[PDB]
Parts: sequence; structure tokens; C-alpha cells
Amino acid sequence: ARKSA
Amino acid sequence: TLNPSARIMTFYPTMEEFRNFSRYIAYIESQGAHRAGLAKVVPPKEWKPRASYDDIDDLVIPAPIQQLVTGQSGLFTQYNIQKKAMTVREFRKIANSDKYCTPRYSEFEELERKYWKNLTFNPPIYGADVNGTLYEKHVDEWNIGRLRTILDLVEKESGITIEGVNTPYLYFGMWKTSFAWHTEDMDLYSINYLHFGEPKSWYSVPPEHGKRLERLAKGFFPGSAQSCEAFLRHKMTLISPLMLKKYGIPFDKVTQEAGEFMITFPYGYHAGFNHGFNCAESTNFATRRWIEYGKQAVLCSCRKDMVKISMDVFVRKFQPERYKLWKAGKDNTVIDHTLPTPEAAEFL
Ligand SMILES: O=C(O)CNC(=O)C(=O)O
Ligand code: NI
Ligand SMILES: [Zn+2]
Repeated sequence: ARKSA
Repeated sequence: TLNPSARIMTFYPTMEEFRNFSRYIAYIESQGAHRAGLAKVVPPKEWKPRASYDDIDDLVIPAPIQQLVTGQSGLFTQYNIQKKAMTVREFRKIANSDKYCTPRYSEFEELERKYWKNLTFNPPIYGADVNGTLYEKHVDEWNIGRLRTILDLVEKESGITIEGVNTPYLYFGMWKTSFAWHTEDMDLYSINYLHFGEPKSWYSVPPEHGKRLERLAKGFFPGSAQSCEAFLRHKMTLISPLMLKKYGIPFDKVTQEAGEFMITFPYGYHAGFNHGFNCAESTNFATRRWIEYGKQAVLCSCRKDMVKISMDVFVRKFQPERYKLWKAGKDNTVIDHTLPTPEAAEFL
């Protein structure tokens, strides 16, 4: 899981 | 009472106030800064995160996105298409080139107009979501890599790492690159520093009005709403200030300049665009006040591996008296968006 734009 | 107008506030700390991050966030909340959903913090002139930015030209942007935008009448959808990797050096040349450069303008309103007029033409490239920090390992004040907030309990206790959330992200912008309306993952706070370059303009909706924006967006995109409750978390939805105004959504705007911090607050909706070539560093953080937001955050269902933080450690540590009830699904607590974080006892 990661931050996405 | 405190910022009854709920306008975006700007703060000018001394180096001594700059020293303790959590404390200053508590302070600006005691001044009502959180009601706008967004605030600006200008660091003291003496403070610099790094000495010089020219030793970075070989830094790699692994996954640039071309931002394609479709829509009309102030309602748009953004499709981010991934491109082959490039360096900062290569990005600057494309950004400052005659095809993607900032057009001529007198005042900010004109540039804003050109953004909302032209955002569907000549799709730009955004250097987003780049893992890394441009800080220097010895800068102890407002270091986006280590802020020492309670969010750390995700890594330090539960051993989980979530890129861009408890680690830093870099964003290399050019003209017309944008970020759609959203709150943070788990409705956390975020911090954003513009390291160098052209400005970044922001729009914000007060948390106390956030639900009105959601209903508005649901009305415009019912198909998207049926597929996912939280579809705004997809960060595809662009809505102009004219439409917000037309439909009676309160909002404010602010432009961030190189060397300035922006703070977004739990369940603050924000959106914006970059004026030209620039570099911003960002991460999420938390305070005690966030815990209740985290517990209540409505999350994206429709996509795999979205950011979901277990609230258990937080409830267990900071709300032991409510833990048993919360685990049972009986915690009925209502959030008052106007209230400051408890850490501000002294300031008030
Ligand atoms: O800088 C960007 O493109 C977007 N940043 C944010 O949404 C933030 O810092 O909260
Ligand atoms: Ni954000
Ligand atoms: Zn979804």
C-alpha cells in the first residue's frame, strides 16, 4: 500500500 | 468564535516556535486554523531545509504521469497515464520548454482563469509520488522525514510502512499540472513544503462543510458514486471555483510560494494546480484530535490495496475507556470540527 496521485 | 469566517490563515513562527512541530500545530489550531481545512506556515528566514538545490539533477523520477482531462461546464475527470522514467534534469527541460511553460500573465486571477480555461488541452506531465526527501539529515526542525507525531505508532508498534503516508514524497510540477479534490488517506493531516520553483495554488473546503461537497460530487457523478462510496479518493474529480460558488459550497483559495509550508487538516477537502516548474515535498501526520477522524473515515472499497490504517493501537493507547465499546461497534461519538486538539490546553 502506498499514496497515489 | 475562532475564525468565524473559516478563512485560510497564515502563520509566521519564530525559530523557537519552529522547534517543536506538534506544539505549533496545536498552537495554530488554538487560533482556529483548522476550520479552513488548510493553513500556510512561513518559516523564519534563517531556517533552510538544505543549502543548495543544484546537486539534485541526477535524481530519478521513476513514474511520471501525463494528466489527461475530460469535461465541461466546470466539471472534469482526470486520467493519469504513466510514462517512462526520466531524471529531474530531463523534467526541467520539458517543463521550462515553450510547449509546457507558463503563459504570460499580469495578476494571479488571469493565470487562474487560463488554468480553468485550458486544463483539458495540451496535457502536461506531473513528476508525482517520488519516494525521497530533499532535507539534510541534520535539519531537526519541521523535517518531513521525521516529524515525531503519533502517526509513528503505525511503524514503531505495528511495523507497517506506507509510502507517502509515513514516508516522504516528492512532486516535480510544471504548468497546469493539478491535484483533484480529496481529503488525505484515513483523513489524516498533511504537510507540504515547496522546496523551490514556481508557485502552487490551492483550494480548500472547511471540514465542517466537507459533506456538502461530497453530496455535490455524488450528484454530478452518480455512476461513480454507486461503484464506490468514497470515489473522490480516486483523485480524478476536478470542480472549478465557479461551480462551487454556483452551488453554495464555501471555499477559500491560497497560493503557496517557494520556501512556504502548507498544512491540510483532517477531512479538509483540497485541490489545486502548479504555476510552473517546481518541487514540493509532502507527507501525512497525526495528532490526538485526528484519532476520531481516523475511526470514522469512509474508505475506498472498489480498488485493491488502498491505504487502510488499523485504528486499534490508537484507540487502545489514547482512548482506553472507549476501547471495549469501540471494538463492539457501539461507539457513537460525533465529531465537532470546530474544536481544537486537546494538546492546546495551555494556549487557550
Ligand atoms: O502537491 C500535490 O500535488 C498534492 N499535495 C497534496 O495533496 C498535499 O500535500 O496534501
Ligand atoms: Ni492532499
Ligand atoms: Zn474506490
